[PDB]
Amino acid sequence: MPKLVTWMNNQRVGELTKLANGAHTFKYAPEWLASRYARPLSLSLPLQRGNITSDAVFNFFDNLLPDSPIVRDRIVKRYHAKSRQPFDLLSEIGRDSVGAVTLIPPIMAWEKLTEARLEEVLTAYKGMIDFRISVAGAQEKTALLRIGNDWCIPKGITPTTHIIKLPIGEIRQPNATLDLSQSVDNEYYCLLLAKELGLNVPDAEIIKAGNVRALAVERFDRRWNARRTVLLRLPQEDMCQTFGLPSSVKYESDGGPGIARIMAFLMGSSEALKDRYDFMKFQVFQWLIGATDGHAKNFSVFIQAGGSYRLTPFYDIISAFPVLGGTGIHISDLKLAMGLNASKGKKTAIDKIYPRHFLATAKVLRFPEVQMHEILSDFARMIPAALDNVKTSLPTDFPENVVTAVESNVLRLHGRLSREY
Ligand SMILES: Nc1ncnc2[nH]cnc12
Repeated sequence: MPKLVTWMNNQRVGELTKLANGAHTFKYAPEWLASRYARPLSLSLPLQRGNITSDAVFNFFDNLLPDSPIVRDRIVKRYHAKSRQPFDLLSEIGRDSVGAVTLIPPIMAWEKLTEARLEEVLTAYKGMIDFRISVAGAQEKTALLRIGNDWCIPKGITPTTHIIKLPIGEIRQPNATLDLSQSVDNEYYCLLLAKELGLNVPDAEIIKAGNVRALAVERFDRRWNARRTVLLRLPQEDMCQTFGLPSSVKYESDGGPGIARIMAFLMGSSEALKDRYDFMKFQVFQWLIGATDGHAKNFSVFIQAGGSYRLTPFYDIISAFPVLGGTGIHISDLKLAMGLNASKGKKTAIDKIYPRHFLATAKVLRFPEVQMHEILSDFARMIPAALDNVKTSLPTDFPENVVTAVESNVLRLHGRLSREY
């Protein structure tokens, strides 16, 4: 299989190919391995000489594309590719993927979009199909460059600064109707509550183009230089990749990594203490806001010079509370993607989970009890105000049902905190 030079911003990293036998390989650029400021494209693909044939090569690149066959078919369609295989895919849109793995078979420009043209691109992304927000597996992610107060499409190899998500819509199941038509407002809101609570998350703005409302989340794998002259891409990978696992096992119930393996893995981070504290805090947070899709691919690390790594901010944060009620799901069905320790097993029922459960997990993970307590205690006295602040800071066209669905359910859980801290 032909080549596609792998680039990290403006540096040649290596080359990728494939074989007709069904195998895949990658090779590092000798001058890359010779630089003192070199670093592996993936922790699962250690810096080395000679092509790499391990499955980690395919998995890494295969984790760069949506794990949904439905979604891939669309891409393979509007782009015409041999098949759904990574290469054919990345050989078309690998110019602005996740991280800094720019692929290509002289720039610094873009193209502003009219409000009419903006609504044109967004609409380009959008029957009858263990609850998970991404069950429809029919949500195509896109990106756009934001210059000032305008939305533009990067021109050339120019990077994007925002990840764009359109409404998931209502999912029709045989015995249930999942109302995720307000997933944009959901995440927007959830990202504000997370920030207000001191969590490391990106900022997000709701795009208004025509009658379609979308979510624009700043990419933390990008960064403007001091003179706003160049927009740099930053190396990054998710837990599946770093562990050399396929996206098919991102969930723990499917054999994927849980809280234990990641916490242990973070002990080798350049910010071990901080990263373990933050990760653990996000678990309590997910529980509080009813975030059920905290799978392995929902956590990533920044690859730094020398092969050192550290936790990246948290992302794709969506509450399941808004989907509660009527013909939808019920609290009793809300389960964390990564279970906690139980008296004689695991706890995943957000409804049957209390402070004691998090404290029990910390102890076994060797996470300072005094820290777990501080996390529980900190939410106990900040949640009440946090909610109101977020609210009194929301637009006027923001749906009450969403805030009510989240706030109430949040205060309902937060009660178990105050009555202990
Ligand atoms: N905001 C973000 N920044 C970088 N990578 C992302 N992946 C998903 N959301 C992201």
